This record gives sequence, C-alpha cells and structure tokens, in this order.
Amino acid sequence: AKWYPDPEFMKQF
Amino acid sequence: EPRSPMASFAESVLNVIDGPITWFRESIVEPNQQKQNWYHQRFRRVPTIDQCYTDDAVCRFEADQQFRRDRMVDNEIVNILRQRFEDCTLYEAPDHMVKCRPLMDQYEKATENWFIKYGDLGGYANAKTAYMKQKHRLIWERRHGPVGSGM
Amino acid sequence: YFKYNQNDWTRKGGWRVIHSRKQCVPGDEGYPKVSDRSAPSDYAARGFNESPL
Amino acid sequence: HVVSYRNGPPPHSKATKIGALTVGGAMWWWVIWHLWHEPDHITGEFDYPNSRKWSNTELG
Amino acid sequence: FLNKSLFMYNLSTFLGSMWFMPYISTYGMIFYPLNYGQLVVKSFDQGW
Amino acid sequence: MLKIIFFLLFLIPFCFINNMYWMVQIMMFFISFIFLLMNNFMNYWSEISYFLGCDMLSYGLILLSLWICSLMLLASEMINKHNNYKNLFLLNIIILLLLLILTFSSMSLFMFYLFFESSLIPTLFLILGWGYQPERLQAGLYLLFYTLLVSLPMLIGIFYVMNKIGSMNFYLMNNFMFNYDLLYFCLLCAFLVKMPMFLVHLWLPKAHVEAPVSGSMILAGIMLKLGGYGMLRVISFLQLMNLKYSFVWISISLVGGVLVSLVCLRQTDLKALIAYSSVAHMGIVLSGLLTMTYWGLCGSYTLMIAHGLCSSGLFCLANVSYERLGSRSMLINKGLLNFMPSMTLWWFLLSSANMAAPPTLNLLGEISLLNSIVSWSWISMILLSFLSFFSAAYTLYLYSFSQHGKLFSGVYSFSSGKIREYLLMLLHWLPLNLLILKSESFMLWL
Amino acid sequence: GWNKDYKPGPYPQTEKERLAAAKKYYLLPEEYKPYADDGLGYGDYPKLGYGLGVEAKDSYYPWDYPEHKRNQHEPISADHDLYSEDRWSQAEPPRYSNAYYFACFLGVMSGCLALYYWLDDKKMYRPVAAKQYPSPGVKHYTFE
Amino acid sequence: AQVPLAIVSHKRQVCSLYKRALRNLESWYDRRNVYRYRAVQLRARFDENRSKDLGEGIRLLACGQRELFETRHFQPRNFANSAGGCAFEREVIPPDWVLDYWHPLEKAQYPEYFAKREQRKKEFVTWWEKQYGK
Amino acid sequence: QFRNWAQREGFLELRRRELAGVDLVSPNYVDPASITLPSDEDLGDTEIII
Amino acid sequence: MKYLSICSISFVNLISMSLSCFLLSLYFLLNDMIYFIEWELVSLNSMSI
Amino acid sequence: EQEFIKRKHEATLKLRQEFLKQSSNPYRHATGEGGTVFDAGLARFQAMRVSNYEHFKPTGKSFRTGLFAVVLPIALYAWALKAERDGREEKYRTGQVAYKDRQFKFI
Amino acid sequence: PPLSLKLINERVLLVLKLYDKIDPSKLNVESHFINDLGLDSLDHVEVIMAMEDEFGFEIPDSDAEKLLKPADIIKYVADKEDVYE
Amino acid sequence: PYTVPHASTYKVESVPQLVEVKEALGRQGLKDPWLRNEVWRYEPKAFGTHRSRLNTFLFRGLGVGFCAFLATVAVEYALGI
Amino acid sequence: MGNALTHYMKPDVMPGPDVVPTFDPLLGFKSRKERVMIATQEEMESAKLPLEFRDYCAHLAIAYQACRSDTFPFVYKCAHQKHEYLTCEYEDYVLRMKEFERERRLLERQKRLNKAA
Ligand SMILES: CCCCCCCCCCCCCCCCCC(=O)OC[C@H](COP(=O)(O)OCCN)OC(=O)CCCCCCCCCCCCCCCCC
Repeated sequence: AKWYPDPEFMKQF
Repeated sequence: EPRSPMASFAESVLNVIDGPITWFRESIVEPNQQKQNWYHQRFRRVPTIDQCYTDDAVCRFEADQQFRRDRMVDNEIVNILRQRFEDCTLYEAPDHMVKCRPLMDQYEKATENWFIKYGDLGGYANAKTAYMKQKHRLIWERRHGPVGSGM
Repeated sequence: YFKYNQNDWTRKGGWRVIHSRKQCVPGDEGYPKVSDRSAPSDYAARGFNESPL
Repeated sequence: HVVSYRNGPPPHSKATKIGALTVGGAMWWWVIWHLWHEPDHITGEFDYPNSRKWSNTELG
Repeated sequence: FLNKSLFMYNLSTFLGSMWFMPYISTYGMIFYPLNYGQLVVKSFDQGW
Repeated sequence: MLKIIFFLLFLIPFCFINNMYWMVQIMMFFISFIFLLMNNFMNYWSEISYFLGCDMLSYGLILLSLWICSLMLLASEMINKHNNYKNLFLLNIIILLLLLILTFSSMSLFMFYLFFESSLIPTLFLILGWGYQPERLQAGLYLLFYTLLVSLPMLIGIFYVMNKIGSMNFYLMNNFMFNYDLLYFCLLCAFLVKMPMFLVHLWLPKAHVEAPVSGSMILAGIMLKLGGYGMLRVISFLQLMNLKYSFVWISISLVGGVLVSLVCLRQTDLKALIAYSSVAHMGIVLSGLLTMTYWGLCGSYTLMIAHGLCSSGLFCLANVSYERLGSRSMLINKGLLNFMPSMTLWWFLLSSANMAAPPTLNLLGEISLLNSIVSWSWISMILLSFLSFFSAAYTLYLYSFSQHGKLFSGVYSFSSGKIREYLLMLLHWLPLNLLILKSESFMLWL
Repeated sequence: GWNKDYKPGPYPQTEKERLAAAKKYYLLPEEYKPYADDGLGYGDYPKLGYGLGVEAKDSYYPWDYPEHKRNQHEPISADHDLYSEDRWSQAEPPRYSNAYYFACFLGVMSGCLALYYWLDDKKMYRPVAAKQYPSPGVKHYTFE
Repeated sequence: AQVPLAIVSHKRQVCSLYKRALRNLESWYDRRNVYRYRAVQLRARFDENRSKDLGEGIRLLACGQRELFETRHFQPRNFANSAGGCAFEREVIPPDWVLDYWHPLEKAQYPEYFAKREQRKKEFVTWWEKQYGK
Repeated sequence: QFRNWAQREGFLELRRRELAGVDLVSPNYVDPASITLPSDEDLGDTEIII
Repeated sequence: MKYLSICSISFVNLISMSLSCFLLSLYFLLNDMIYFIEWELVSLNSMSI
Repeated sequence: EQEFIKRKHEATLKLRQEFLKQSSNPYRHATGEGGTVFDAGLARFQAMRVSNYEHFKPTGKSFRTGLFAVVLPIALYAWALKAERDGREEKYRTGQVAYKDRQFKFI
Repeated sequence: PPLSLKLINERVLLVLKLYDKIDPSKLNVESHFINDLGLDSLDHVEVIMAMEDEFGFEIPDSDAEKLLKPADIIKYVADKEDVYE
Repeated sequence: PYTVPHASTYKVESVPQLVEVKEALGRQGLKDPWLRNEVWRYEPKAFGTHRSRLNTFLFRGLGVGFCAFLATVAVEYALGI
Repeated sequence: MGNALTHYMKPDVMPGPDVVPTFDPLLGFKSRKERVMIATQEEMESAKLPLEFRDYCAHLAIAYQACRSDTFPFVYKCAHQKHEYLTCEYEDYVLRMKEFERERRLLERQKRLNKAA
C-alpha cells in the first residue's frame, strides 16, 4: 500500500 | 499404632484429609447416580491377507485394519509388561536384582518376538508387508539357518 | 481425584500412582515379613484383578 | 538512606547492637556447646590402632 | 613489599580470569561460525 | 467435508455486502468451532461424501488452515481502516481457504495436485496486491515459477502412476511400489521445492519479506505444509527408491539448517530471519520424512502443525512493530521492551516456541523427529547438535536484540498495543500449549 | 525512499566516480575505500569499521545514536553484525595473541590429563583387606 | 553547545598516558599509602623526561604506551556509575511522549501534572519555532 | 483412535496368554503351516531380504 | 493485590509451601517410601511419553 | 591531515544540527503515525543486504568459497552417511546380527 | 543522594585547599588553573583525577581540557548530578 | 555532603601511616602533595584500628556465647546428669 | 608418597587395594571362631536394608531403625546406642585391618619361602 507503480516502472515498457 | 509423634501427626493429617472427601462421595456423589452398563468392545476375526486376492481391495482393508489393531494390542502387551517390570523395581526397592530378573526375561522375549513380527516395516506397515517379511524370514531360516548365526 | 479417580485399567491418561513397599522396623505388626504380590501378574495390575470381565 | 561525608557511619540504634550481640552469642554458644558435649568428631570417633606392634602369634 | 602478581604477571593473568575461558568462550572462537554465516549468504543465498 | 465447503461457499456473498469484515471473521471462527466438534477421524478415510474425506493427518491440516485464515483476518486490520479493497481481500481469503480445504480433503492425489496448484493464485494475488515494497514483482514471480517449474513434471508422474495403477486413491496406490528413478524425482522435487530444501529455498525469503502479514502467515503457517503432506502421501509407494536416494536429501537438509541457522545470525531484517527460520525447522521435518520410521512420520506431522502455529505467530509480531516503526530491521527495532512492555511477553512466548519450548507442541515434535534421525545413523549426531545449538542461537537473538537494550532515539510517536493484537498473539501461543494435552490427534495419523 | 533508489551501484573504476561515490555516502573523499571486486566484493560500498570492535569507539562522544555509536548520516559498516557490541568486540585490545590463550589452556589440560591418567593405576588405599559380606557358603572366620 | 574535537596534541597524549598509568597503578596497588608512594615514583619518572625535545618525547611516549600495554591489569578499577562500569545504564528511561498515549482515566490520576505538561507543550512549541524556525 | 480399548485388550490378551503356554507376543504373523514355503528350485536366484 | 505487595504475598505462599513440603519430607524418611506417579501423553510403538 | 579532521568535524556538526532539528520535531510527532527519521545509512545498509547479487562475478576466490563452504561439507557428510549405512546394511542383510541383539528396535 | 550547589562548592574548595601544590590563599572559583596558579600541565590531571575519586565518575580527556577553573568544575559536576539549583 | 569539614581539621602528622610514607619519601628526596587528602580515613576515633576491627569481627559476642554456654551447663545438670 | 608408592616398589610384599586373602585359612591352626549372624534374610528384607549395609552385624542397624521409628523426628535420644552400632562397624574395620596385616606377614613369610630354596 505504501509503494505503487511509478512512471519509472512505466518507463521500461 | 502411634509409635512416633510424627506418625501420629501424619495419621491425624491423613484423617482430616480423608474425612470430608469420603463424606462427599458417600453422601452426595454415591446417591443420585444411575446404574448404566458399558461393555468392553469385542471384534470378530476377518480373513487374513493370505486368503486375499491380488486385485481385491475390500478384504485388504479388513486385513490391514486387523493388522493395525493387532499391532496396537501387542503394543500395550509390551507396555503392560514394561510397567510390570517397573512396579517390580519400585516394590522390591533394595532387592530388584533377584525378583525382577524373570520379569525382565519375559520382557526381553516379548520385545524380541515383537521385533520379529513387526520390526523394520516402517511407518506404512500393511498386512502385505508383514506377510512378505514373514515369508522371507521363514525362507532364510529354511535355507541359511536362524538369523544371526551367519550365512 | 487421587483417591477415587486413579488411572484404572479401563482407560489411559490418569495419574497412575505406583507406590513402593513401606519398611518394617521391630515394634511393627508382623516384623518377620516377606514382600507380598510376588506373583508376576500382581505387579502393575491397576485394578485388573477386581475387573468383572 | 542516611549519608555521612568524610566520616564514618551515624551511631547505630540499640536494636542493631543487641542483635549483633545476639548473633555472636548464638553462634559461639552453639560452637562451644558442641565442643563440650560432642568433642569426638574433631579428634576421631575411634582410636586408630597402630598395626605395627601386633603380635605374630595372634595373627598367625 | 614485593608485588608477586606484578612479578609473575604472565602467570597471574592466567590464574585470574578463570583460566582464560572467558576469552575462549567469547572472543576468537565465535569469529569462525559468524564469518562462515556470511559465506553462505555471499555465495549461496544470493551468490552461486 | 461438504458442510464446511458449502458454509464457505455461502460465506462468499458476505464480501459484496459492506461493513461485514468482522462478521466473516466471526463465522470463520464458528467454522473452526464446528470443525473442532467434528473430530471422530482415525487412520483410514472417514466422512466420505463426493470424493471428500479425511484421516487424522488431513483433519489436523484443515484445522490448522482454518485457524490460520481466521487469525489472518484478525491480523489484517490495515485493510479495514484504509478500505484497501477489503471485499477483494475477503474473497481471496475465502477462495484460498476453499482451495486449501479441498486440497487437504482429497481422497485421490489428483485433487490434491489440482487444488494445490489452484492455491498458488490467491497467494500470488496477495503478494502482488497487498505488499508495501517495489519488490512485490520479484516476490510472486519467484513463488510462482519455483513452484511451477518442479510441479509441472509431477503431473506427468501422476499420469504415469495412474496408467500403471489405474486410480489415484491413496489406499489403492499404497499396495503398489515402483523402481523408477525419474518417477521418484518428479514425485519428490515439487515437494522438495514447495517446502524449502536448502538448495532450493531462494523463493522463501523473497516471498516472505515482500508479503503482507495476511500473505506471510499463509506462507509460513501453511503452504509449506503442502510440500510435507505431499510427501506424507507419496513416500508410501516409493520406499525402495527412497532408500536408494534418501542420503543426499538427508545430508543436504541436515547441512542446511546449520548453514541456514548461521545465516540468521548474520541478518538484520526481522521478517527475513523468521523466513530463514521456516527453512531450518522444516529441514528437520524434511530429514524426518525421508526416514520412513513410524516415529519419524508422527513427529514430522507434529512439528508441521506446531511449527506452522509458531511461525505464523512469529510473523504476527514482525508486523506489529513494523506498522509502528515504519520499517523493520534489527537496528530500528532494537529494544522494544521499554516501548511495548506487554508485547514482550508474547515476543518471548513465541520466540521460545520457535526453539524447544518446554510445554509446547514444538518440543514434542522436535523430541520425536530427532529420534528418527539418531536411529537412522550415528553420523547425523554431529550435525544435529550444531543444528539445534545454532537454532536457539539465532532464535534467541531475535527476541534478545529486538526486545532488550537502549532505544533507537530517532523514532517518532506511535500507537500502543491494542486488544486485537494481544488476542491475536494469544491464539497463536495457547493452542501451542493446549493441544499437547491431546497430542495423539497431532501425533498419530497412522 | 526505496531499495531501488538508494542502492550500492557498480564498482567505480574512475577517480571522478570515486569522488561522486564519496559524496553520495556522506563520506569524505579521503575516507571512502571501496571493496575490491573479487567476486565477493561490494560494489560502490565503503569499507568502514573493521577494527577490533564498535565497543572500541568512545562512549563519551555525543553520538546521535548511542545504541549503535554512530552519527546521523554516517553510513553503516559493511560487516556491522559481526563487529557489533554483541559479538567479537572488545573495549581494550587483547593482551596476547589469539593462539596464546588456547595454547596455554590446552597445555594445562594436556598436563593434567597426562598426570591424572598416569596415576590411574596407582591409587591410594588404606590398609584394609576386603569388605566382608554374607554370601551363602563363605565359611569365613574371625580372629578370636 | 560544543562537541569534542577529534584532533589530539602531544600534551593531550602525555596527559592521557599519565592518567591511564595512574589508573593501572591504583588497580595494581589496593592500599592508598602504597598507591601514593608509587604515584610519586611515577611522577618522578614522568618529571625526569620533561627536559627532552620533541622527537625523544614522542619516542618515550610511544615506549610508555607500549609498556603500559604490556603491564596492563586484567581487571582495572573503574567507576560503576560511569561508562565501562557494571552499573552503567541500569535502567532505560523511555521518551516522555508515551505519557501522551495514556488512557484519559489513567490520565485522571495526575491531572495537575498533565495540565502542567500541556503548558510545557505550548512553551516547547514556542521554543522550537523560535529556535529551529518553521 | 482406539487407545483405551487397546489398553483393555492388552490386559485381556496378557490375561489369556499367561494362562496357556502360548507366548505373550506371537513372533509370527500367521501359523507356519499355512506358509506355502516354495522350494529352492522354484526360487532359483531371487532376492531374500531379512 | 492492589493493597498488598507481591513480594509479601509470594513470600507467605512459598514459606507455607516449604513448611508443608518439609512436613512431607519428614514422613517419607521414616516410611522410607518412594511414590512415582505418571500421566499418559502419547503411546507410540509401545513407548509411552 | 588536520584540515581533513576539521572538514569531517564541520560535516558532523551539520549532520548533528540536522538530527537535532528533525528528531525533536513537534509537527512530525503530532501526526500520530509512527516511523523513523530519514537515515541514509540504514537504507543503504538494507539495500546492500538485499540487492547484493549484481556485484557477484564468477571468480576463483568466489568459486573456492562456494566449494569449501557449502558443497564440500555436503559431499563429505553424504559420503559418510552412505558409507556408514552401506556397512550397516551389509551387516544387517548378510545375517551377522540377531533379532535380540540389534540396536534401535523402537521398543 | 540529595545535593545542592553550595555543597558541591564546599567540597571542591575543601579538596582544593587540601592540595599542597596550590596555596590555600589566593584561591577563587574564577581563578584559572594554568597561568593564575603554579600548576603545570601534569598537575591538572591530578586535579581532574581528584575530582573523579571524590564525585564518583570518571572524566574524559577533552572534558579535562574544557575545564580550567573551579567554576566550570562546579558546573561540570552539577551537570552530571543534575542538581540545577 | 551535609556536614562538610574545614581544611584546617586535617593534619598529616596525626596518622602514623602518612607519617611513615612521608618519612620514606623524604629519604627518597621527594614529596607528595595529596597526602593531606587521606587524613579522614585511618582516623582512630570514628573508624577503628586494624587490630581492634579484627578482634571485634572474629571474636564478637564470645562472652555472651560463653555466658549462654554456662547457662546451658547450669540448666542441663538439673535435667540430666 | 604413600602405601601405593610402596605398591610401585614392592609388589610381592605389599598386598594392594581391596585384596582377596589368597591363602588357606587356619594356617596358624588356632581356634578361629566362625562368624555367625543373629538376624536372617527375611527380616533383613523386611527392614529394607540396602545391599551395601548388609554387614555381619546388621541387627544393630535394625535396632537403630527401630529406635529411629520409635522416636521421630527427634532422633537424638538413641545416640548412645547409635554409637553402639558404630562400634560394631569399628570392630569389623579392626578385623579387616587385622586381615590386611596378617596378609603382609604371610607375604613376608613367602619372601623367606623365596629364601627357602
Ligand atoms: C602444568 C602443571 C599444572 C599447572 C596448573 C596451573 C598452575 C598452578 C600454580 C600453583 C601455585 C599457585 C599459587 C602461587 C601463584 C604464584 C604466586 C603469587 O602470585 O602469589 C601472590 C598472590 C597474591 O598476589 P599479591 O601480588 O600478593 O596481591 C596483594 C598485593 N598486590 O598470592 C596468592 O594468591 C595467595 C594464595 C595462593 C594459593 C594457595 C593457598 C592455599 C595454601 C595452602 C594449600 C594447601 C597446602 C597443603 C596441601 C596438602 C595436600 C594433601
């Protein structure tokens, strides 16, 4: 709940 | 009977302990109790795994259950014999080297016979496995002589 | 509990009391005394000898 | 928790001195009473034979 | 006075401190398992 | 077990009704109460209705799984207050409880396999949805792939056994025995990875540190017990190949548990140390299973049930201090006795349960699993004494360094302990000290 | 702050990257000293501590964290478990080498084992012949 | 509001060697008259080497530290209430905000104390705003 | 699980077997006359395990 | 409890238990008897925990 | 080297004043949500403990550590177990011991 | 025990007047130990150790450099004993 | 610290141990400055001497013990001779 | 030092620890009486005497147990006759010493038997 997918996770795709 | 004051004091304390509990049993607990009958449960003899066929599973269940029940019965046979030896040890406190030697002989013979029937089968001991053990053991005592002599 | 609810032979899981033989000094009743229950079946009976079966 | 600086303790009560005399009297009374009534434990309960001047005719 | 402990310091160090087993049970012996616990981590928990 | 399964199947529509979280917990504890009153099971398969039945082994495993899932709802209150998809979480818990009951009530091995692989999906959902770190994606993928890579050839083994025997029933498969090496490796390697051997543990601390407490408790208390219950079913008909190939697994699972116990002395994470603690005690369980002695199987089942209870209880403590201190470690959580003095009693009562605690069922499982290993060989004595000595060296360091000493002096103000947390710790410890009075239901499954 | 943001990076291999790594760890550039990349090394992590203990550090310095004896953004030593105040740390340096204590203890034990088991066959005894017991058929006599 | 500085002088090193040597000397000798006699002897041994220059003083300081490492007592006398003693930090006092987490019925036992505490919270937030800013 | 009944049957089987000459634990699973005992020519080379 | 000290309460309880146990120990010397009681936990392979 | 000590002292003073400002905050304490003051060293230590594998290379020192640390005790311990059980199994199956003089009868 | 600032002042001045290298006259709480009196660098260690064996706690080396008069000696003792009255 | 003494009530020449260590230091040619600090210990009035403390330690209440012994001698002769 | 040291020096002279007599009795051919026991085995087992304390006068210990059970726990009234039991043990100990001394003399006779031929 504290961490959610950031745009840095979105960047690799 | 009161030989020493300590024994008389112990008799007095035992009487004070003994009085109210036997009064509560014989006056309260023993009245108002109904007389019901319970019986020790008795079992028939199912046919053994020798008469069972290879593909039959309805009779391997009965043979395995009576094998498990006979294993249980022999387990408290050995357990009762061990408690007989221990009660011999406590009751003959300075002379347990004479009185308990025949009881130890019956206990050792019972452990030897229990291991001959049930030993090395493992956790999953069916009636088939003990019968194969007995067949292989009787083959070994037919050919090579008794177990432990050699060959 | 320890007088009327002892570990009887019909069950497993009571407080099974095993007692030792009391000593007998001179001045006691029956000083020349052999130990009783010397039959092998009398040891660890737990009330089996008084069973109705 | 009384405290005294660069000096010894405060002067004690009557109870501690009376108790100290009671402890010393009880211990030394027990010790001297047992040295009087039972002096046999210190020296030895029985006299030790020498086993050197025994006659050869008695022992064979 | 002659300080005999200061003379036989090499003996009085051994006779005090409980014949060196407070050192033996605590320091130097426990280095061998605890360094070896890192070798499992560095090579087989997250290594090889 | 149709009444329990239909009870949970009509407990499913309570998730869609709002403000009913504690009602689902109350009825699941009622299921545990009824299942306490269903005890009449013995050795063979009893209460048979539509391919469902249990022996004493499966009775204890269903009772443990029901107790863990009800505690898991009690443990997870952060879902309720933040409203973090509590309906989906409740539905995941109830469906996973159905799948674990159905894989334990299986009379044939293929329902055990099918619902055993079905139970991997809500656990993966819990990992990927209700964690707190960016390494959730590393965690559920390790769990899913380390389970699946060895559980997929065991399906080929299952169909090889079915063609040879013609049935998957556990009693009809007990009569036969097989002398094939690759069949043995397929039917063993999935349980050897699912309950962690030292060479294949990797997925366990990754799945445990990342997982939410409602997700770490179902990995610690149960779902390693699937890999023990599978061997308790499978080793019955592969005894000769087990005598051919036990010694490598016994040697690996006894060297691990010493090396694993030396790992926990050199780690600082609170949740990772209990994660490696699950490896070491079920290293004893795995060593005791592959010796086919009667005491080995009985003490193995006892240590499965009791170790599941104490490991879930120890993972309960690692989330109480985590939500108050923000992040868990040894360094942050040093000396919590001066912060929560009443929590320290449960801390020691469950950390002592991880080692040999005197009136608990952990000791009774451990005292009879050592019997089989000592009776197996005398060479194993050297690496068992080091194993238990280092076991209580690490598991007393947990309570020792987390519950004693100077405070951190960098923490902020947090809430104190609540009625929910003490009740949660009580129902993990007092079952460990109360089921020893009838330990024959947790010893004798044969 | 997460594990992917704050993380030890690769081995620097550059003086500029070493300076940036020293600035990253709140460590003075002279202070920073990376692990040698031998397969078991720590890339982009300082080598700190490694004395005879954390207990060797002075307790009279006003530390920000007195329970670990460290400052606020001072980076943690790499083997902080092994060198902690629990295990294998001393206040003063030891008087002798590590082999001296074990050597003296095993020498004393070897001497005492040799002296005791050499004197095992010769034991002190009072001038007493034999304890007398009534087994049936002794026909044993006194000296009267 | 100063912290001790990590540099060390030669005067600091000679003073620390003198203090540690006298601590080891009083750990060796229990009685006060013998300790005072040996302290005057050590005072003469340290006063005889004052007239030497800096390099010989550094060499004598290193030799004295090495010899004090050689003759160090196995149990030196230390104060228990200070650091390094047995009675150091016998109890750990928690920070006062756990008193902020009491029950109101538990807070009712000390109402004047908790009202005084609220007044000092207002004073402390005023002090923190005027010291560390907003 | 039959444990109290097994204790009762243990006392009863020790009661009957002490009365007769039959030993307290039977060494054999069945009677050896029912054992077929195949000959050594019929076995040939077969693994016999004790 | 909240009016009486734990150290006193436990002291009175333990000294009464010690007096009772000494009075038990005096009876067992003159009797010279040993009482050994047991409670059955698990029966397994004719070995009783 | 004295200016290095002075620069380290200035950095330590800046970090000490930052710690005294942040650890003793009214407003961070007053939210009621517990936690930890932002420490870089603990986070770097945690991620060094977790994310260590990316600096591991196949080297003869690492191979020797993995060989004589884990694989070699497993190999000798498995060999000792196999040798002892093979000798005891040959003794047990040959017929050199009796049923009454046999260890570990589970009775 | 119970302490006050006048008791610490009386104790410090008493043990300083018992010191023979300092004269009993010309002794004040504001007097510097180095240049106002005849004590050298090594006698300050004896004064600090006398403070240690009187007040029961040991004093570090940098705190020994920080203390130069009886006034901050009284302030240093009153800090650890936490009197502040 | 309630009753601090003056600086004039401590004299080196009262205690014989300080006298003999000062005479030994005078033979050595050196002087001790802190010798006046230990005047309050070895004080013969409040504290005891070495010989009196040992006699009051080992033989304490021995007259009371001997009196109780003589009382038990006196009462034991009436009961059993 | 000690007698065991002489056992390292003269093995043919010194008998050793706990020695059997190794000789035909009545070598001096005097009127050696036969050691008899008043008590029998049945009341010895009834008194629960241990196997170590079954000496040739265990009936004095039996009377000591009777006086212990007659006055318990105040057992300081039998002390003198308790001493009587100890004197019997002392007499037994004297006989043991007698036998050992006789043993030494007989081995000394064996020494001049080595000078006989
Ligand atoms: C490899 C072979 C085996 C080796 C084994 C290990 C080593 C064994 C060493 C044996 C000798 C030990 C005793 C001597 C140690 C050296 C001397 C010494 O240091 O003495 C000084 C010490 C007190 O130190 P001190 O400096 O005086 O302190 C006060 C002032 N600073 O003084 C003391 O501590 C005094 C006490 C000494 C101990 C003896 C006390 C009892 C004396 C009587 C003993 C019994 C005699 C009769 C035995 C009869 C046996 C039948």
